[PDB]
Amino acid sequence: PQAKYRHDYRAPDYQITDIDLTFDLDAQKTVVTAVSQAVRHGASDAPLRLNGEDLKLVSVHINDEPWTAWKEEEGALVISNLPERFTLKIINEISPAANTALEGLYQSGDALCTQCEAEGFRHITYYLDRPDVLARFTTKIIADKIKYPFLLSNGNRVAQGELENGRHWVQWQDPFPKPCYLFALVAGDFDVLRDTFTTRSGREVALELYVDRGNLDRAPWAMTSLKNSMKWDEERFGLEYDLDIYMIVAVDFFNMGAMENKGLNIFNSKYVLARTDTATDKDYLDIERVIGHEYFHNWTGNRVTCRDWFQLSLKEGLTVFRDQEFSSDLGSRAVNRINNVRTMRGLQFAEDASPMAHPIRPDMVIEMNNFYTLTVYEKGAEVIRMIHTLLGEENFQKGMQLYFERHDGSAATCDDFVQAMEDASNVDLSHFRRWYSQSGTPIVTVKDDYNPETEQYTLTISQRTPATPDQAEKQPLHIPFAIELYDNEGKVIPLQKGGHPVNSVLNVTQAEQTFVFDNVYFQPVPALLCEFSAPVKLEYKWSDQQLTFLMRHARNDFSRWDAAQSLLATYIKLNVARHQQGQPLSLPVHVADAFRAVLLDEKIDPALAAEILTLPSVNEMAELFDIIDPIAIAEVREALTRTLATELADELLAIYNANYQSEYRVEHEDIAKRTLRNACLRFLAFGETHLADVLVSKQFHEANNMTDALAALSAAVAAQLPCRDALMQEYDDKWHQNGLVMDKWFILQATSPAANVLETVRGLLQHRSFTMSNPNRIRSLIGAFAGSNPAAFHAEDGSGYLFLVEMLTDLNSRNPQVASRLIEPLIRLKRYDAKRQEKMRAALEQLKGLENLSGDLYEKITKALA
Ligand SMILES: [Zn+2]
Repeated sequence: PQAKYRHDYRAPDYQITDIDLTFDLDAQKTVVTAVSQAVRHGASDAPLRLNGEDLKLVSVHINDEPWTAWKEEEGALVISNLPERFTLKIINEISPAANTALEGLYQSGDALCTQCEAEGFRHITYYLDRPDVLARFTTKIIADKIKYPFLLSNGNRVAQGELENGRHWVQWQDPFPKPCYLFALVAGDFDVLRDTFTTRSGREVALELYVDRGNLDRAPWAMTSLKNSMKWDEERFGLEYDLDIYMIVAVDFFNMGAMENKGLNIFNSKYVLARTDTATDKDYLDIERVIGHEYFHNWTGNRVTCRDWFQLSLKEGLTVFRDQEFSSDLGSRAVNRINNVRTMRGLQFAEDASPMAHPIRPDMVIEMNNFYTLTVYEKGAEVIRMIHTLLGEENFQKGMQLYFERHDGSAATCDDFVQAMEDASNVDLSHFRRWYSQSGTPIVTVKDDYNPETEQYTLTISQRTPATPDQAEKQPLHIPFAIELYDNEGKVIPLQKGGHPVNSVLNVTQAEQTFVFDNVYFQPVPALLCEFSAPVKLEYKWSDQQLTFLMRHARNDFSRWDAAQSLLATYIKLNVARHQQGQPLSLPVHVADAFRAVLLDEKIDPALAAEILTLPSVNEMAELFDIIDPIAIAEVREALTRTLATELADELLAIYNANYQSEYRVEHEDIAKRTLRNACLRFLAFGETHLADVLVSKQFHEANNMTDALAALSAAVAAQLPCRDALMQEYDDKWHQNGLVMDKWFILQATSPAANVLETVRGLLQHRSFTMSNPNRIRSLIGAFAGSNPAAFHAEDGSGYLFLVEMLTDLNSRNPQVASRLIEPLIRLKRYDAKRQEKMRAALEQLKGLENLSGDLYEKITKALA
């Protein structure tokens, strides 16, 4: 498999302006007829090079003339000696039932559906499968009426008819030119939830949610979220929907989360289906964010698309930023920001420290499906957020407006977007652009000095990004570094110098820089990198008392949580080192007291309290360490939970009881109290056994919603309580028929602290609710084990690696994209001790030698073994 390079971009020799597709649909043999209107832009002697994968070519015509000047080569059909303008007609066959990779046209249960991003359309017909080729699509679908009563594609129905032998057809037209990655087709039998949204300017939009028969009871929340998204994009960004119908189809077999196909989104059912007894608060909020995300792509992705796949973050960074803003505006901004920072620090930083490290705009790609990443998405959003920080909302929106004005109806680049922001705002972003081209996490080091003679406070700030495997050269970035200074009373000290106010967002642009503030009347306690103003590691020599002061006094809820994280970090590091020396947990009294104060503070938002009382995950803890000891980390996490459970037992029970809610509402105040109640339950599960066992089993049995039932079940597993096996069995017996609900149980099994966890996981490969054919099941059992139980995955006998090798040997052939998701924990080998590295290296070498090794895995394995 050959690497492709951003610097090699060249405008296409041919454009296609219009494509008329006909599908004669059948699960075993689908016949595709594609009539494209082409225009040569390149040299008159250039051939037309069409991409295609696993196609049975039937015929090639040019202006209805059977063509003789063509040849098929690996991944391509090369057509020679063409006119400047012509009609290309390709007929080919494909087999949806054989498509286990779930890219192109495939089968999901009894339905047929597509996934075309990034390069799936070439698995359907021979085409210019590159996103800078935009064409107007018409799509005719012919199928068995009984099997496929609904035949959907992008846009509007323009024709329909019936045929002999029980077949029928529907033709769709989408007036907006699009790259083929936004093509979609769905055929099947569905229940349909129908609603309307009327745009601000009065366009009535038909909303249609297609779900498997029997699932209508689980559709209203997704529909509500769609309308919420539509309204918010109008209010916040001034953007309205641009078509007459909006369709969403929920499918059970889907590699990603969801897909923004123009006017016909296709969603993993996980991000659509919810009812109070099947879905948790987190599920509801995830459905809201993913529904919003795909909706927001209508402008940031569809109306303006990507020139090439190296520009993926142009749509993903910006659309993730949009989904975060949507969630934050509608819900708790603090909780959203906290959660997104947990993801950055605990998951994205790990990626940026790995062999797969890449800039948010990659320079080199072998398999583009490998670049739908935490970096491109979440760090992408952090980069957009930094622009927002530097410009402010008003200028940021002017930049959005200029971006659309310039680029609506076209395929654009990351650089185009930055230019629009720069031009609209008059803020210089030339240095800022380096964020697009440099990988790795910057480390920002802060030293301070207070001079009582001059009443001046000085911050000496330095930055460096360690080299990464992809980049030997690193340079200083333009880092927006937000600060606040607090006096002894917790009042904010005005920032000023030389008689003029100074903006609280400092421009840290050099390797080392000095910032001086005057009229600092009292030695300040600083809050640094406020609201995580840049995606960086902060090094500052905090005292415990500075941190607890901030937990008490910081103006932004995020700063209070972040201070708690810095406080915990010190003692997590302390206790991991202790664990390695065979010593038990040590925690100063004043640290437990800080958390007691959070529990007993009447004024604190329950949403914030819940997050402060949620310990960093084992993945967040791992990133505190150069060399990861996953067993020490897991055992310290448990020990810390137990210590706090004991020290805070009375306060935890008081707050647990006080936050009881007899009514279940998916409303933000209710969610906050429930999140706090369940955060308390976590610790209580680790209290005196009988007490804990009664409390947990009672909650599981009395729960009137899945959030509370799952919190109890999770606690029983985490604390290995007596009731665990009974509750797990009850859940299986009640829910085995429901894959999405069973995913929660597979995750619990996979992440169990039980000594026999791997044995149980292996056994579950035969479970009635498990199947290797379904990405969700695979990720919930195998993915969760390898990625979310690093203590068990990294068992010293190497049994975890061997298990993953077995699974990947299957998935490499079945579904390379899911295989590539699942190999990620193995490619982190250099973060581990030498004994583990050698076993992980051995595992990787076994995979490297697989017959028919997918490009997806080849790319990761080669980087990991380098
Ligand atoms: Zn997206």
